[PDB]
Amino acid sequence: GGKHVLCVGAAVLDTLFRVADMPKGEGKVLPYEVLQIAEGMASSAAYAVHRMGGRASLWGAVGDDETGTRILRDLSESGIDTSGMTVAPGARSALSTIIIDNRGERLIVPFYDHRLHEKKRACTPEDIALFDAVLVDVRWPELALDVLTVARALGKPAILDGDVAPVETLEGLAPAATHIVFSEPAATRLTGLETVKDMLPVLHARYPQTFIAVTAGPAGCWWTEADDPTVHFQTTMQVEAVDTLAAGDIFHGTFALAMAEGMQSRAAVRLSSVAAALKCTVFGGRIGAPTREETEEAMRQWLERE
Amino acid sequence: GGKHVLCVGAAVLDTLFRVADMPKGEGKVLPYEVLQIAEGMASSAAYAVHRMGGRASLWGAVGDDETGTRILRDLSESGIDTSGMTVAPGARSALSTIIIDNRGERLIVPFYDHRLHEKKRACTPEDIALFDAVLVDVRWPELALDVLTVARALGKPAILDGDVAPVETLEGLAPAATHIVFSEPAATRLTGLETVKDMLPVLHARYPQTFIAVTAGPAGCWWTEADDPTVHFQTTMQVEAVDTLAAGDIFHGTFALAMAEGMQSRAAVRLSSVAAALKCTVFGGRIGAPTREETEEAMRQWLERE
Ligand SMILES: [Cl-]
Repeated sequence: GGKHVLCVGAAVLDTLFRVADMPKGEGKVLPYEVLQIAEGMASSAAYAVHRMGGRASLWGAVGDDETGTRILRDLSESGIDTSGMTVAPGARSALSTIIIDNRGERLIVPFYDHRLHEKKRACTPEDIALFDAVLVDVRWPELALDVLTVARALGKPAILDGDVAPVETLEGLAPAATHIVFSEPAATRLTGLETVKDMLPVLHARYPQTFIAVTAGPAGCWWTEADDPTVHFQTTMQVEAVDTLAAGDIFHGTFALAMAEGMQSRAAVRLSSVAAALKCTVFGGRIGAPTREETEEAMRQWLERE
Repeated sequence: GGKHVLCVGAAVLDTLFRVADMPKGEGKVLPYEVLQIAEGMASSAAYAVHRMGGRASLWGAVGDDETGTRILRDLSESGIDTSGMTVAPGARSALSTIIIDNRGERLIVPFYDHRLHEKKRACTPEDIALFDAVLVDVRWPELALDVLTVARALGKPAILDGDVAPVETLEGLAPAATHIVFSEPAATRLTGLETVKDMLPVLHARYPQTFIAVTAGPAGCWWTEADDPTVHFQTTMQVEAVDTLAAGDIFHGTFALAMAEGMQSRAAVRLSSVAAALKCTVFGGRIGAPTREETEEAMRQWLERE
């Protein structure tokens, strides 16, 4: 069972090369560990939904190529329903190299073909009525807009992962959502302010009927509820940040599932925070996404810390 | 038709990311062109044999994985007989990221699983008698040793691509070959001398019954014939070096084919040099390997330069 969450957006073949020292120019660096993993904001959020006890579907695009075949196979073997994914004929599938040093710092070299997302993908109310919530990233904005709109019309949580994108893109999607979780950099760009707590008053005023959260990694999460300007704050669990790649995605997927489950806001922010924290302690992007059980137990112990 | 050359060694899925500026630390660099190409020293040499009008077979290892499937498919679609390639069960196939800036300089992040080459691959005189020459790289030394030995026993050119490797490896393979083409760095390591022309006297004395060449890229090629210490030199064609990746491989494959064809040494060094030069003017590793016709015409014009 479990609630069913539709995730919409990125599906990318990452190759993660774990090195001691970050390269600083031409030459050669020998990796000591290499992982190829299909991930991306929506895909990792979908994986988190699955890991956290929900059912996950993903709408996203690959090309009709070998990288695409591999993305589809990995994602469905990882517990995600890929049956509604788009194969964009003549597009090349997204892939990235990420070089992760022994500080957990990253160098990313991403390949992205815009042709992936140039064709209209169908989004009917009958399609969406099958889901309990929807979560969309900034990667496929014209589909994301439609999914948010239809979901909200149907009375469903319509959640925007408001990560870095052109301001235009963020401003286009934000008005369609019932819930937005911005990353600190996205919120910074949108508000032009520096400190996260100062961004919530402005973001609430702009979208006063919307749930708005801004995540700040180890610094916690600030949010405002629909129709109320009170700013709430929730600290996160402190862990050793081995690999923060996909942390926000694990957060978003957990949060989207918590909404589909009807969870109170602070409970949902806590669960998402702990899940993200757990994932940060394991090298490999989304691969550290914890089970629901692991998150619940961690959270229990954390809530009793001294 | 065409002579048939066996190439033995590396088979690697390269992803080549073409960037303006070489990254210098963590962050992100956006590529403007991305090419995925199966190559590696032996594989590219094999491709050059094909492009230059010969028939090429490759013995090399991949894992039973998706990267392996892709390597095999690319190489056979590129005109190479892959029917004798080894699928090493439980090994992971080799892949690399190469970031190539607008100076044509490179940063390489190679993944290699030694398990690829831990099992014995058969090498019978009946297998080898089907080839007109053999060319081996330093990547699979125990197979390379056998292929060189059997080929030479059969009266065939037995050519060593003497590129960078442990000195032990180079010293183990060199005595089995009828012809060795060392890269400047390999010859430097083996002799401990600095200037290429000074390396030929020592390398001839060590292997006096062997054809020995040392390539120096745009600086040309020095060599000694079997049984004679006279050092010969051949300048190369000056080109704009857009991408020198695989240049030496194109050289070796052409040279191996020239030997299978019974070509005189200077003619063979010239043809290999021009072929390598041509390949350097095109971005993308081995993808610039010229046709036999393109090389012959270029060489004709170059030999009439003023
Ligand atoms: Cl692949």
